[PDB]
Amino acid sequence: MDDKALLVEVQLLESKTYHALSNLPKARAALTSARTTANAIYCPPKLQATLD
Amino acid sequence: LPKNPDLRIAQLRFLLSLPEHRGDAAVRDELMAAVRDNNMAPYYEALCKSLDWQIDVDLLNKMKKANEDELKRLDEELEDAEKNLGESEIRDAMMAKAEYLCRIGDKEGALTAFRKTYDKTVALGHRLDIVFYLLRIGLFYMDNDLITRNTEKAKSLIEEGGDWDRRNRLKVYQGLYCVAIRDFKQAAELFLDTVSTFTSYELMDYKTFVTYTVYVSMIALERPDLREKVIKGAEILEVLHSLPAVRQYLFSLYECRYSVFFQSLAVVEQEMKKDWLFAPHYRYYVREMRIHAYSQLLESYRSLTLGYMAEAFGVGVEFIDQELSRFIAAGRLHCKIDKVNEIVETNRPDSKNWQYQETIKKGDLLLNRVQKLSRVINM
Amino acid sequence: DDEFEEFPAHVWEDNWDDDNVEDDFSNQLRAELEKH
Amino acid sequence: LRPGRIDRKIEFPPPNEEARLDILKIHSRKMNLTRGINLRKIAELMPGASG
Repeated sequence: MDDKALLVEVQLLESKTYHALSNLPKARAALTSARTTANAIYCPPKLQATLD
Repeated sequence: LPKNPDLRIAQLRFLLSLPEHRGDAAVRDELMAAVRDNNMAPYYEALCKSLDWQIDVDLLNKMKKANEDELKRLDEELEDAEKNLGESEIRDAMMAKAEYLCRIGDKEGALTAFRKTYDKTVALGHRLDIVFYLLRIGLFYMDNDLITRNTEKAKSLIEEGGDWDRRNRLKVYQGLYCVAIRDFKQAAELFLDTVSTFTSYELMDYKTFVTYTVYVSMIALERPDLREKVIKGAEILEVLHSLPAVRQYLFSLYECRYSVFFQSLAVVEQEMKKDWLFAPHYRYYVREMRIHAYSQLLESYRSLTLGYMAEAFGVGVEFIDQELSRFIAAGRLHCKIDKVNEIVETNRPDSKNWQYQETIKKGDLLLNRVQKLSRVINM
Repeated sequence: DDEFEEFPAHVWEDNWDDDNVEDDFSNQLRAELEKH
Repeated sequence: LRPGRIDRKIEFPPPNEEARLDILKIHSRKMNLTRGINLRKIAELMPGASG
């Protein structure tokens, strides 16, 4: 569904929780998914900063 | 796949069939709850016979009648399927019947029904499912002959055509059997190969599987492989975050923190005595892990004083002296004690000396074979 | 081949050290820490 | 293109989703496919795609 910005934020949170749990490959996979979704919509400065 | 039988049942029964833990009544409540839920009248009778329990006739009769009615209706449906429906549904009827026999606890009847279903069925996937039910019965009843025969059957089927999911489930079954028969090396291999894709939730939850993988890997893997595949394992660290004691055990060994390591090994010994699959391995596992810790400490020393060893391991000097003497006598450690002035010299063999000894051993074996062959043939 | 009939006639690779009888390692270590 | 020189002419249309399912099976045989994976769905997702 819609709100791809919320989808990007949730995927970023997934990646961040994987990083905190030490599952680094899964954290990187979630990060890459979040970046792929983010480079298809408007990313406000805050969201772009969080992704970066 | 389904829980049939729930191996938690066997876990509870074994854990109950142990001194100093009989009649705690929590284990008994859990097991009775499961038995009443699944109407295991025959398994209940077997448990009563084994443990000399006060049989509750009132509820036993109800379970017997429920099981008898279920069996009769399943058999009637099977006969109806034979009379009207074709093989495609007769197979399902027999299969459901056999599943119900396993659920109740009719071992021999379930095996016979599954053999008939296997003979009838031609679908490769359903053949694999039957073989996996047989393997789970084998694990539940710890019948090594059936377990190994059905393991070979499953491997043969996979070679004759299989898929990744059944391959992984068979890998987990093989690892469980290896842990049962004390083949921790192969158990480590299988468990680490299937750790990232554990799907067999019918045997044990992912946390228990990860604890087993950690234990077996620690006892089977050298330090480099351990660091590469356990200490640096993403999917193992993720679960070890939830499991704070297994992590302390593993990292106490890895980071050469030996007092904490013996603490963790004692708690592991207790846990894994209580366990049902590792139960006839706790003494051996503790002994081997102690030997691993001693060899690890001595690996970076040429002369280690007993006082320092005792302080490092958080024990006394008599304890370390006795353990070291026992393991050196058994030949498991490369070190010689010196008690008049307490020091543990390290007599590790040089590379060339070890090579010479290996050459002598292997050449002796090969020369014995050559001598036997020559004397067989020259006459 | 020849048979010496003239002379009347755990899956594991178990080890000698396994047969020893001693307290559980947990008990041993508990006593050690207790007295030290 | 005259007959006698080229007696027969075989056209090779792009697969019709059934040939695509066949090609997916052929090229995924040597692969660790997870359960619940639907090569038919992938074939449908690939319209007018060549082998």
